[PDB]
Amino acid sequence: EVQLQESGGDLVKPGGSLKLSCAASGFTFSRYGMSWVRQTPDKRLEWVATISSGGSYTYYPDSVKGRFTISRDNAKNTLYLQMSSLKSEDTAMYYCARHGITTVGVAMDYWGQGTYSHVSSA
Amino acid sequence: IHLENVTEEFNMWKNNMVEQMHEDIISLWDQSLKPCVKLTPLCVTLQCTNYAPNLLSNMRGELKQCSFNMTTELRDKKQKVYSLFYRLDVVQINSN
Amino acid sequence: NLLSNMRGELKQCSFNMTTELRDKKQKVYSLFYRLDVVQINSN
Amino acid sequence: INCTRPNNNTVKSIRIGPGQAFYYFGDIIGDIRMAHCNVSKATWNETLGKVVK
Amino acid sequence: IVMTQSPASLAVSLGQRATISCKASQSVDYDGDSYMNWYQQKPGQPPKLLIYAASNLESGIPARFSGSGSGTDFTLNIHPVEEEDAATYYCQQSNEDPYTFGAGTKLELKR
Ligand SMILES: *[C@@H]1O[C@H](CO)[C@@H](O[C@@H]2O[C@H](CO)[C@@H](O[C@@H]3O[C@H](CO)[C@@H](O)[C@H](O)[C@@H]3O)[C@H](O)[C@H]2NC(C)=O)[C@H](O)[C@H]1NC(C)=O
Ligand SMILES: *[C@@H]1O[C@H](CO)[C@@H](O)[C@H](O)[C@H]1NC(C)=O
Ligand SMILES: *[C@@H]1O[C@H](CO)[C@@H](O)[C@H](O)[C@H]1NC(C)=O
Ligand SMILES: *[C@@H]1O[C@H](CO)[C@@H](O)[C@H](O)[C@H]1NC(C)=O
Ligand SMILES: *[C@@H]1O[C@H](CO)[C@@H](O)[C@H](O)[C@H]1NC(C)=O
Ligand SMILES: *[C@@H]1O[C@H](CO)[C@@H](O)[C@H](O)[C@H]1NC(C)=O
Repeated sequence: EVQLQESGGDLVKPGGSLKLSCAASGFTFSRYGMSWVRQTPDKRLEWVATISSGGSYTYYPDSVKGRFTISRDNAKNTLYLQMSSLKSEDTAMYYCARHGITTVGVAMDYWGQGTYSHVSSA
Repeated sequence: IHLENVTEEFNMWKNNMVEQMHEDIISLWDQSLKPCVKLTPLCVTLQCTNYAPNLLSNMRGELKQCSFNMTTELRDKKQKVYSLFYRLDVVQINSN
Repeated sequence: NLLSNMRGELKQCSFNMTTELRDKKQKVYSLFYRLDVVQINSN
Repeated sequence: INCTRPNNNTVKSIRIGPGQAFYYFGDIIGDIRMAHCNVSKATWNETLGKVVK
Repeated sequence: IVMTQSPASLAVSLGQRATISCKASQSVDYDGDSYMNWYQQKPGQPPKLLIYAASNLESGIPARFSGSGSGTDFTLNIHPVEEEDAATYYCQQSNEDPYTFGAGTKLELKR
């Protein structure tokens, strides 16, 4: 119900010393799961999922290997990630979303905010 | 009492007291189970699908977020419930 | 029944009966002698 | 042997009626790890080598 | 790895019917068929659910469309259309190890 405040100023040549943080909402922060979807021009845009409380994933897809580093904080009810050593063919990280229950496979039942930040050659 | 200067033949597998341990535990088990609560009316038809972070675990198996109708306190009232059951407790019949 | 020495009573009969599941009924077909059936006072 | 069950998975109870307090499974809170058992490795090697002799 | 399907960027003459399909990104799916749902977005909005749990209409949207599903190969359908219906519809189904979609629509009413 409450959207997710985001923050992105990703304008850095390829060294990925680039922190990006999520927010909280009015719903409970535990007992659910989150994911991350970026934005490319018209090519289906990202598949990076995350875990529940202490879940058994750190990278969801391939081709992000050694660069993903998702974390989660139950205390201040807000997670963040770090995308080190950034490659080209890469715009930015854009969206946050929630898994939810009473679905079957997985679904992104809410959408916080998309943030655009082109990274290369300022 | 220890015995002295005595031998004896011995044979297991024909002892009678193994069956007397077998028979009374059967009679003990049901007698402890009988006078408590019965339930006939539970096994009613039901539609069912899996739970969501079942796919997010080492246990990618079966949890079956599930629901049905059950008779209430009063005979002319029904109610809706929501519960969980493992795959080894449920089977389908051969639309949801 | 009308084609025998026993021209009496067989009563090829049918009703509704509950199944193993409580929300399903089923149709049957069976036989009962008139010494085991009696009517109430249409078929 | 040590054997555990991780998810402590709180319960609920309704009434069939009259006087049949039925208990049923509630809801998961937390992660999900399936049940398992640990066992000491080298001792299990040792007794299996012991029994085969 | 998948191989998704869509015919093209579509169009409609406001004639109540628009069926777009994605037959087989991969192999078949098991008894808990687990094919996830279709999302929508327009350039003035973030993405948004249409359908939930592979079969049935979402609590939150009105009751005016649905979709078919059978094993692997299926499609959508629609039922009388209007202004805010012409949008971009994406087709993600597969839920085992990766999450994927390659399909997509560009639908617009015909003048
Ligand atoms: C049976 O064997 C398993 C296999 O190692 C044992 O599991 C281990 O349990 C410990 C205790 O929870 C886990 O460590 C924990 O890691 C978290 C990470 O944040 C930390 O916060 C905790 O303070 C703790 O250090 C360990 O990861 C885990 N290893 C696994 C699952 O591979 C288990 O303890 C053994 N015994 C029983 C009775 O199950
Ligand atoms: C429960 O009963 C109601 C009564 O009409 C029915 O609409 C509903 O589909 C039933 N649900 C189940 C799971 O049997
Ligand atoms: C059995 O139940 C059905 C349900 O409507 C009814 O139509 C039929 O007449 C019943 N038959 C008998 C023998 O009661
Ligand atoms: C599991 O145990 C913890 C121990 O403090 C308890 O607080 C909690 O209510 C239990 N149930 C859950 C997480 O469903
Ligand atoms: C099982 O748990 C007991 C608890 O005190 C511990 O002493 C023992 O070492 C454990 N056995 C293992 C880990 O094999
Ligand atoms: C068990 O220990 C012996 C040494 O005593 C070693 O040769 C053997 O490979 C071990 N087997 C297993 C299954 O650990």
